[PDB]
Amino acid sequence: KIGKTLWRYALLYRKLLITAVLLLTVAVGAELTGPFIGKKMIDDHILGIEKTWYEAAEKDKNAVQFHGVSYVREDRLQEPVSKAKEAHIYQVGMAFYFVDQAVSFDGNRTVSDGKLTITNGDKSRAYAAEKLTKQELFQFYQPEIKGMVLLIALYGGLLVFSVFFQYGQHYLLQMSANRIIQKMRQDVFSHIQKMPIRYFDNLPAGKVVARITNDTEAIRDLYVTVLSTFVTSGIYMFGIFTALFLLDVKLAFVALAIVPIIWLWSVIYRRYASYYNQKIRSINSDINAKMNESIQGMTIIQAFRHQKETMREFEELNESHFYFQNRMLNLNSLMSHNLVNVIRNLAFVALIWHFGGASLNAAGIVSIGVLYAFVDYLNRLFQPITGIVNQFSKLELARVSAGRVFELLEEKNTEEAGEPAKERALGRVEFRDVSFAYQEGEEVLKHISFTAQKGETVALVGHTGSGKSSILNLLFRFYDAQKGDVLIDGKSIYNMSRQELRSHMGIVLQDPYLFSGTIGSNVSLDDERMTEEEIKNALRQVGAEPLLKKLPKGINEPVIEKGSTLSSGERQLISFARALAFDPAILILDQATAHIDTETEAVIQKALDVVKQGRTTFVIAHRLSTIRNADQILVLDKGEIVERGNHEELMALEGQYYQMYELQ
Amino acid sequence: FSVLKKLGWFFKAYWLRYTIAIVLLLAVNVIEMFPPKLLGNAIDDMKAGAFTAEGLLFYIGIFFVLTAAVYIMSYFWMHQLFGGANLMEKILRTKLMGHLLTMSPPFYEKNRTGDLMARGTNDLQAVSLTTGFGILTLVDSTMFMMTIFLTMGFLISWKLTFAAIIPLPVMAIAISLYGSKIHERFTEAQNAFGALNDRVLESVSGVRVIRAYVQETNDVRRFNEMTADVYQKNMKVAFIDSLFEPTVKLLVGASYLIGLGYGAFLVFRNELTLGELVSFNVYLGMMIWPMFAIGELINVMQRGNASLDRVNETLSYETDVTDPKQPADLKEPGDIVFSHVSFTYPSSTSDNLQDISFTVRKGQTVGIAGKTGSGKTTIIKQLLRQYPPGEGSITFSGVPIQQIPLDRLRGWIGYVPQDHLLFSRTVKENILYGKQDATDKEVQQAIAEAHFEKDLHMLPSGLETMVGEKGVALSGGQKQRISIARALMANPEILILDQSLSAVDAKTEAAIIKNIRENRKGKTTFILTHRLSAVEHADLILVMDGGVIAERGTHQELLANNGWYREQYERQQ
Ligand SMILES: CCOc1ccc(-c2nc3ccc(-c4nc5ccc(N6CCN(C)CC6)cc5[nH]4)cc3[nH]2)cc1
Ligand SMILES: CCOc1ccc(-c2nc3ccc(-c4nc5ccc(N6CCN(C)CC6)cc5[nH]4)cc3[nH]2)cc1
Ligand SMILES: Nc1ncnc2c1ncn2[C@@H]1O[C@H](COP(=O)(O)OP(=O)(O)OP(=O)(O)O)[C@@H](O)[C@H]1O
Ligand SMILES: Nc1ncnc2c1ncn2[C@@H]1O[C@H](COP(=O)(O)OP(=O)(O)OP(=O)(O)O)[C@@H](O)[C@H]1O
Repeated sequence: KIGKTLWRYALLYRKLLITAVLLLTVAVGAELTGPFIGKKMIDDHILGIEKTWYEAAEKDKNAVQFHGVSYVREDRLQEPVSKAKEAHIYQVGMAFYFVDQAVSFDGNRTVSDGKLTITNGDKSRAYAAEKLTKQELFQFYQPEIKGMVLLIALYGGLLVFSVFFQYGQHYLLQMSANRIIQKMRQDVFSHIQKMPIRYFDNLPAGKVVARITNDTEAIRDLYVTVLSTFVTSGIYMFGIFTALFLLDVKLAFVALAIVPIIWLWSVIYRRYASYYNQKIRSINSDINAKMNESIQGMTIIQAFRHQKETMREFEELNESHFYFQNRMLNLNSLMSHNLVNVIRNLAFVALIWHFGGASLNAAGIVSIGVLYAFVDYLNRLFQPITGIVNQFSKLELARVSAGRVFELLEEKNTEEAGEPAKERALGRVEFRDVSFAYQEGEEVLKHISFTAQKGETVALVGHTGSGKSSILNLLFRFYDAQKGDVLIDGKSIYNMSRQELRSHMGIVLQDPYLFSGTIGSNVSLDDERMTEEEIKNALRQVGAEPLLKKLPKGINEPVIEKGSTLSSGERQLISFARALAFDPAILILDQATAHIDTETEAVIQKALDVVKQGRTTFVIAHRLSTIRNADQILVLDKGEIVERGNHEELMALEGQYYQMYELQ
Repeated sequence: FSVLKKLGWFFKAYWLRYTIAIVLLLAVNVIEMFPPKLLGNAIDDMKAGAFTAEGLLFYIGIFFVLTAAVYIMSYFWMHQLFGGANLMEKILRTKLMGHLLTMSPPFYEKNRTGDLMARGTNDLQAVSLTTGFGILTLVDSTMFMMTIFLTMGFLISWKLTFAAIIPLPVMAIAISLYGSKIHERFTEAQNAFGALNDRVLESVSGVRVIRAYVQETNDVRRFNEMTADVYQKNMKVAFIDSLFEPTVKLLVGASYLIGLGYGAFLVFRNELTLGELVSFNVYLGMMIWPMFAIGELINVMQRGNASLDRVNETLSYETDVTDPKQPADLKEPGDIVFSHVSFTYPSSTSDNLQDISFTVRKGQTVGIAGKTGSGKTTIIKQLLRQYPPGEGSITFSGVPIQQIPLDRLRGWIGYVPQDHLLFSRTVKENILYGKQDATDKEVQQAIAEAHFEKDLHMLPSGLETMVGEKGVALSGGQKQRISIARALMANPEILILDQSLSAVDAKTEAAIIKNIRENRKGKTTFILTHRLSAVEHADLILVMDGGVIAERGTHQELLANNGWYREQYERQQ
């Protein structure tokens, strides 16, 4: 399946992924420690005054002076005196009131007539208290300052370690993704090179290139999604809930309600947004298609005045686009960020309710630090929810692209083999009962059989032009082992390796594709062995076909366009040059139908007079000069054989030569 | 900010939507300041002894009310703004298409199809992004940021506020810097990926050559491996992308830590409470998004200004030279005078001048012969009034060509171009393209006159069969016949055929020409074929060479004097 193969490629480079996850985990732990440090700083130091105090002799440094009386805190005690003037510093509104006497029990504190009255339910009890001045409160807050430049230092110290590891994990997840995609692109291209011509002849080049390049970018986005959005946030959320359960289990089990919420919202968003975004993408493609059809066919519209109806169709598509886009806007409004803000405010509600209930009875004294920690953690929790949800909605297109690639990778009937080039063939080609049905139903070749001689085999002609011709170029090597047999020098074509067949053949297409790079690179194709020999053959090329342009005075001219950058004739010159460079042992030239028959073709004719010096130069003799200058001629009757003879065809069937003279 | 001055027509037309949206947006940006301060007040009340369940119910109810208000108002401003954005995209698609429809070949000769189709996709999306998300980031960067700042200052503390906010502008400028560098390196890697795509397309298209000369597992594998190692230099992008999150985390964590520490020092000095400190950490979480939004607004408005300039360069900076300002004419009896007319396209500075002197009358079939590239199509292109008018004059039965109503004029001409282009529709709809009224029996007679109907009922799955966009059962002659049938279904006063007959041999096409000339019954017809068979039946024939009339007259005078006519008549057969 799709996910199985993605896991297969990801288990490769497992060291980088495991390193990334570990660095991530450390960074997450470090980053999430900070709010727990804030909890410590709140509940211990800033709320330590709320904790009980004792009176002891001023021997320890922890003890703090209060109007000449030294009071030491319970948590900070060394057990010198128990129940020795127990004291409470309760808070009445914005005024911390000192209660020297041992407070019996907490409650709703109120200050009346310079006396503190504490009420708990029905019962109430009063004590004497004195309002503290700013200085006194600060002095009592002094036995914490010393311990607050460790908590702060820890927060600072665990925030500059997390940062480096966070950089590390993001880089490693990236590196792992791009390396996996590198391996995937290399594997796909190697499998392309093994695959047959039939796959290319079915669909255009665009689908192939999309599978190699564009779909692999989609898979890169998938891997970065899964790793940086799902896995990262998953580990983050796990650590967050770990901390929340270490803080308050009862409230954390409320906070876990967000996970079913995310499940529900991401499921609904998928279910609807897949439909809406599919329709938007389809309609946008339809709109761009309408614009391209219009611009290409504007003159025809103007001629017949179809512009009003065309604009009506365009506005129909555009208004449907606007409808679906507005519906998706409604969904995203109700269910992307506004919902996050809702969840955030409701979380604050749950906090206020729970901690208010704590502020009732006597469980709300040390808990406000937990409130701060929850408030800090939940913002970290609700941030990536939108990213998770949107990427979950977007995963389906990436799974589609990945499946389209793994269809290509999992294809069978590959042409894998070696390339023996041990000896040069003589070129005694022959055929016996050769019948090849490319369309399985339709027979394209009907028992063709002819014996080419040892060189000077120039016998090829289409069925009066544009009939059953070019497929014979495909007959030898691209399609094989259907029926009949074909031999070269007394040995079978099918038994030999296909690269061994191609090791000595050389073909000029009807549309020679000029490769990128230099003209020397376009000819030699950057062959490693043929570096200096490319220049040695370039001497022969300039001697035979001189550089009339000669823009850089060498072979450094970069090829700019795919074909006919300089002239249509130069394309053929480069093609014949590439043919003569590799091997003149066997070669099949183009049909030259597309060419205009300018004077430059005469130079190509001279190149033919060079190129026919080689061994067994097949030529689809469409041109009159190619017909007359042929050593032998073989016109085919729809894959069958009319006859053989340069003059015998002229004698018997005068209409063929006359028709080719009329056409050419 | 400049682009918002340019789109004043859009905001003036839709002032109500944007006014309502900005009102709700400022209202909810004010209302978001209340939940954290209420939480802080609740903490301070809990710490205080006066806490009661009535306070709990009050804070809970107020939170629910503010929550629902923020959700509802959020939905409505999102709907209004982003509906305005999608609506601007609709309007600009409509404007661009209405411009392209009312624009002649010259504009396409200058501006390639790729650029115009790019304007319809990227530039409109950028402009719509500015009217939507751009306005939003302008609001959230200025008003939300300053509201957060002023609330943190007044309602909590000014010392804390100015201490804690010091790293956030550093975050803002760092985000702008990293965003710029990511854009540069992503452009570089995208260029590398484009190179990879070009090389793979070259290998795929030239796969026969890569197989023929044995470079299957030798050279193209090395090229794809090396270029994939170059596309692996998106690690240079990752080095900058991976500083985006940790820089933010570092600065924000420092801001939280400043807030915590200084708040814990101010609570010691009795300048703050715990709840105000907690509310500060909440507002610090609110404040992060604006500091991103500043950089995103800069990028968005710059890209939108560029896109709007690019759109208006076509829309506002182009106008067709075609203005029937005062039509006072009626359907003319084919006495069309070209006594002198001369012009060029912009492809030369009046050097390769086409320079013609001719006249025709109703029923005068005007065959036009010549070699390739020799002006034959150019004269009818001038008759079609696609380009601005040449020197001299073309006159229709007394009135010049320029004064004729353009719609009526272009409706007189039933024109079959050399490129039989189909619209990727059904054959019936392609034929009714000419006569866009409701279908009747005339379409069957019209396609029967084309002579392709005998093949159309059987071979291409009947009439209702998709053709175009690679269609089904394609053929150039069949497309030519469908084009001729389209022209016939238009029922033109003036028929023009440019090389449509050349696809099929002269044996059927000559009979088709004869049947057309029989059916028209004296309507004007122009024939432009490289062959001379159809031309032979023309009552008037002319031969052009180099954009100049070599000879003109009947077929007999050409066969006597013009050697090119007899020689080409003999060469084809
Ligand atoms: C053709 C159009 O196409 C669109 C293009 C972009 C977006 C779009 N992409 C976005 C990414 C993030 C945000 C966004 N992220 C936010 C984080 C916090 C906040 N708050 C909450 C609420 N208040 C009001 C402001 C601060 C708002 C936020 N808004 C909005 C976005 N809007 C929508 C439509
Ligand atoms: C520890 C403290 O807690 C944290 C709080 C917030 C973040 C945080 N880190 C972020 C990194 C990036 C973004 C963010 N990335 C964006 C990418 C694109 C865009 N827009 C949306 C769409 N439009 C069209 C283009 C620009 C906004 C974006 N906003 C938000 C971020 N929020 C990190 C820690
Ligand atoms: N992808 C394909 N699958 C099956 N058959 C194909 C395919 N491509 C071409 N052919 C065969 O090609 C035959 C004839 O046309 P071909 O493509 O050989 O060019 P042609 O018309 O002979 O022109 P040329 O003069 O250039 O050779 C058809 O019978 C057709 O079946
Ligand atoms: N739309 C155009 N824009 C620019 N130049 C043009 C345009 N149409 C024609 N030309 C110029 O005129 C040449 C072709 O002229 P024209 O089409 O009159 O020749 P033709 O022999 O009538 O062609 P055909 O008879 O095959 O249609 C072009 O190669 C070019 O130089």
